[PDB]
Amino acid sequence: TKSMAKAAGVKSVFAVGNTVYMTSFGRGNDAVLEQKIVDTSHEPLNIDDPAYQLNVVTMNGYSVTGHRGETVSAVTDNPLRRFNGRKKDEPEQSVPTDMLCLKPTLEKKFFGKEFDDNIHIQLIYNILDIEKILAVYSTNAIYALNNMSADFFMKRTTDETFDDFEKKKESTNSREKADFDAFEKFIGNYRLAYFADAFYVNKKNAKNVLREDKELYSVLTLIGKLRHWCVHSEEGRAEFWLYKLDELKDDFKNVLDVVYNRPVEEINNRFIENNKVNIQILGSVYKNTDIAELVRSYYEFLITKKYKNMGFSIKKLRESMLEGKGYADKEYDSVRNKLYQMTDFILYTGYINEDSDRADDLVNTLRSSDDKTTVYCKEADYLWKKYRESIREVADALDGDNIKKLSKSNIEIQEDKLRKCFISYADSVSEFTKLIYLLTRFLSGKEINDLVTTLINKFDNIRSFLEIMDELGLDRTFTAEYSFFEGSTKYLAELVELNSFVKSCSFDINAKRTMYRDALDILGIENGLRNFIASNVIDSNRFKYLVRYGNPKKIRETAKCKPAVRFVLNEIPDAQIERYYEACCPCSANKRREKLADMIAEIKFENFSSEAEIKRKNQAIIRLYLTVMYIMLKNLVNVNARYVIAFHCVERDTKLYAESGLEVGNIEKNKTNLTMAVMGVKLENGIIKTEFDKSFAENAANRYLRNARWYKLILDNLKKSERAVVNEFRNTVCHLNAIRNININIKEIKEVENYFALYHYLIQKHLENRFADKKVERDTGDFISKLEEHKTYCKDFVKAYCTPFGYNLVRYKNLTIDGLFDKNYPGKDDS
RNA sequence: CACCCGUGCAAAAAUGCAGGGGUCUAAAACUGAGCGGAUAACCUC
RNA sequence: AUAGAGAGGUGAUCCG
Ligand SMILES: [Mg+2]
Repeated sequence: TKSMAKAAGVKSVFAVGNTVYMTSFGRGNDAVLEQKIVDTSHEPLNIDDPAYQLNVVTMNGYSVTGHRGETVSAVTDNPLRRFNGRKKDEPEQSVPTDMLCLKPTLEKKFFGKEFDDNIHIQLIYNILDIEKILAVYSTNAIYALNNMSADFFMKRTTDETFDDFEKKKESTNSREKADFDAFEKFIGNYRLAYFADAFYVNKKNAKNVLREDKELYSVLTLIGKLRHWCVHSEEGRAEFWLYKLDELKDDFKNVLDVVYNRPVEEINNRFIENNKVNIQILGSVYKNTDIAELVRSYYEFLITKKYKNMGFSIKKLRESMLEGKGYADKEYDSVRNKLYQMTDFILYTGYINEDSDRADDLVNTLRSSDDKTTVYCKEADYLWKKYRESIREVADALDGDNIKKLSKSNIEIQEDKLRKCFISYADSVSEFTKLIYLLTRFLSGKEINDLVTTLINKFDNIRSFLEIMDELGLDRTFTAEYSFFEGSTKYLAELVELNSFVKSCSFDINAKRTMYRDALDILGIENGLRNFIASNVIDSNRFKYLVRYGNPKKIRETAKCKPAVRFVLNEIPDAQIERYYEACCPCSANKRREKLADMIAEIKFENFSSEAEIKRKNQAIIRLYLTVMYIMLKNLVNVNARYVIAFHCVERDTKLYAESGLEVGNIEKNKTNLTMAVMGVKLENGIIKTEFDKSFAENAANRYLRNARWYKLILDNLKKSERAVVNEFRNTVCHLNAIRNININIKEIKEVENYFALYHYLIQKHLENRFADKKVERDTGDFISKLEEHKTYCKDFVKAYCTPFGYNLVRYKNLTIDGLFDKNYPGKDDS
């Protein structure tokens, strides 16, 4: 269940020295200081509108009741008593540390000094989360540019201007000429038609053509170094690269500007023309406000998407206040779409113009409160009794073409302003945001939303912590290398602006004559009907993902692996399966899937042979085959993203512990060194000769491995691991070779229980293929033998090569025990 | 059906009841996840 | 000269 303390409004419980501070929820993510406690003595800080009050205060707990929404009573634990409770021989009361014991080093890196409080560590961890998510969504981008090859993108740095790169053409060193020849080969690929916004430009003659060679190199280099910086841990001045993007060479800035300006120029030029009808009608019904200001407000409402960020579902509000009314009838379907939207502005302006005060009641009652529906019903009730006359007037203002059309050929505009208050061009947006947009040209669909939303959340959290620290009187002055975060408010605004217009995709150019072959190969076809299948397969949203992150001919072969297809169809609900079968073949639920899996695997041209039903049949078959293939590839890529997180964390924590004084060894040649440094064990003659003892458990470097049980399990697993196996596992995960060779690695599978099993079977088979020609250790040989015998992923083998993540117990258990892996498909623990 | 911590009852190294964790994990809370199911709309093939 | 289908924007709709 949700935390009762958060229901009462206790946002956070900070600790500063011998004092503990409690905060409440303000507007949005802002925080308001409420109470301060000094050893059972308390003095409230917010008096104008308290969110909660303390009833009984003891050294080991604080009791609250809350005043807003449901009066829910709750108890909060004193942060100063953490790790200092009963059975600990009554230790002193002190400020807590993070589980990795990296709080002193992390604070000394981002700030100049150690701090006696726990506010700064949360800001540092949010920055770490930003880097973590950038690693995931950057390693996927380079994979897209690697896939089209059917190396260069590694070790590509931003201190090499294209004026220098061209000199490499006649260079006598073969290792450099091969690097240049890789670039020459890359730009001639027809698959560069995909990711159009990053490599193609529009010009009059008008048609789309490739950019110049200079601009293409800048895009590849910028994305290339983003991966290298966000996966490796650079040494020297290069480690602050993302936070010092103002120092880039002129070529990289110009390409970023040109890429960023295209959508902002498209949208901002059509605003008046595309929305003229709505503006005039809204100004007719809202004539009390000046037209010049009023049209500016509508820019905030729709173009900037401000009306959806208010903290509650305005969609639900409108749905609940338009209950059972005649103007919403289907007989006005030609108006209903606009009637809702013009009602939405009437809704949005209310909580800003006049009734801004009482939006707090709605945003707080919902939080303190499933039974949350009646809150919407009550709130929607007042909405009608006030806005009935207003929205009914709009309901007839839109009536008839006499206004829905006369609003266009009137051709009257204010036209007086100099195009101000719009979305900013490239000259005003910071370089950090412009690099995010370039990264999003290569991701697809939900990934864009995930990345942008996560970035917005983390930056907002950083801003809230900074404001709290300003209120408390603490020092926040970042080090000179990290001045990037001082203006976090500015970077938040640009990302919120970006989320409004980012297209979540990049539409391909009008050169689909080349995509004909790929679209035919994805079905294994290779007259007249062929062009129809090509036209339908292309422009299907699920085909865009398949041809970017996969190879068309390889995808068809994996459709022949029956268990992989059968598992995907089981995830589709029973109602949907019935719909497909009704269209695909004009019975038992289980048997319906079996017949469907037979047809999707053996799809041929002959299967595609009045005419209306046959046209509809082929549309269903294409939609089904692409849907199944999209689901399997998406899940495998997302699972592989979980391990790039783990390896990024390993390579970051290695350097973090290096500064703390713990000897770690060279992480490159053996990736299990970090977990050996934490447990205080050292390799000797290639094996761990130190047996288990309770003394080593107590002297562990971090709190995770002070668990007596889990030290033994990890130590037992390290003995079974091998250096080469872990290195090849690292190489496979970061370059996504497990998905690149889905053609071979999935051939002999027997049963797929979840996407965890399917993913780890692909990696283990790849490891078998890689080491079949070389000597292996006895444990690896036993694991390979078990894999061959059972034809399913060996559970013990997973615990072997996932050992470099052992220093973080939670991450180790999540990435080695099935069921604890995915939060959407929970399962029982197996340890 | 993950990890850590506090508290109370039972126990010699541990069990249970009840809580907290933006400082545990992709993981604090407020717009139930939408990843499936298509309609009139301006414009495109 | 005329007739296809997916796109920024909203109803539909099932899921725990
Ligand atoms: Mg966190």
